[PDB]
Amino acid sequence: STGSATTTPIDSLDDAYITPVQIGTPAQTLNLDFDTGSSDLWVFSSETTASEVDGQTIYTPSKSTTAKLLSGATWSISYGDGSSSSGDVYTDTVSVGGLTVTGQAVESAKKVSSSFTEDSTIDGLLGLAFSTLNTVSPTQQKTFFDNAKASLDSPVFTADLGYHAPGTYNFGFIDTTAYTGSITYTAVSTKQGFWEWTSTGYAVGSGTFKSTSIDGIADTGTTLLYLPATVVSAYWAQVSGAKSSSSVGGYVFPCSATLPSFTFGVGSARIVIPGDYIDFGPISTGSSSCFGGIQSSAGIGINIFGDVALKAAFVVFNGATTPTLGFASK
Ligand SMILES: C[C@@H](C(=O)O)N(C)C(=O)OCc1ccccc1
Ligand code: NA
Repeated sequence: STGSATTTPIDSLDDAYITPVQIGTPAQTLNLDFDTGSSDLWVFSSETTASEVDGQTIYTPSKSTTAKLLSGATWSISYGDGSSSSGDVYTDTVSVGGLTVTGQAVESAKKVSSSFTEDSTIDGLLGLAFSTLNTVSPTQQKTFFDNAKASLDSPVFTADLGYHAPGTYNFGFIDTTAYTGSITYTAVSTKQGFWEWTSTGYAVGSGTFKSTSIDGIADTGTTLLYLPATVVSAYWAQVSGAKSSSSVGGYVFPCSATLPSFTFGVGSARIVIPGDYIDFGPISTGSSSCFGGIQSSAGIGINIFGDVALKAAFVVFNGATTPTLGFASK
């Protein structure tokens, strides 16, 4: 089997991407944030505290003929940005882009933090990291990908995120029309439960490539590119008037600037992030200070190849017995 679903930016900045997901019988379609940096599939629901719901579509298990309470199971998750959610668990039928899993754990939120409530466009998360990170207790649950894997034509999924445009998540096949040149594959460590890999270095604009190992995660659920302070300083030093602000919490720069590209290494290959991808617009409405898309990973404890980096590539998440990542230009 295979599946193929379109993923759409939630706003004009590509702050996140949403993908429609069918849950239950008859189908209830929710727009979920596919997150390769976490391992829970959780939704706004009929159980979510009413004051914490503001415009999201909810899953109502009592209206699904295939929903079953997973008796005694609870979940609670905290993300890198400080946001959180928790609740109880149902099993139900879940379909993505025509690929169906029966018996998927659907984590129903009883509580969500303010950042979720305030984002009316995201109805929940679908985690695509390794199932070792799933938070369900006392019986840990599998991700949608892990439950689908054995049925897929090939044990893979691909992320093809758009810049200010829709893109695609495919399951079970690699669309050879969706990228240019060849795919370069690189080793993955599952020791922390992430799609963790080592980039071979970077370049700023038309500058020389610096060969250096950068260990980080491929995380579709993180907006920006978080790299070591040395690398980030070298990037922003090429933009006149750019500076790290604490008041803002990151590098800002003149909205009048033209940003340089940023290149990262995948083995001997190179992925180029155009400068425009690094512009996250005014810090506040009407400001002439703009927020940068490359930021320091200092204090976060890991480097994160978030959407800024991933959207410049066709990315293959290879869940074979020894997982790997692949990257192609597009
Ligand atoms: C041969 C290798 C390399 O860069 O040395 N290469 C081109 C390559 O794609 O390696 C992919 C891979 C990594 C880990 C386990 C299996 C496969
Ligand atoms: Na922000």
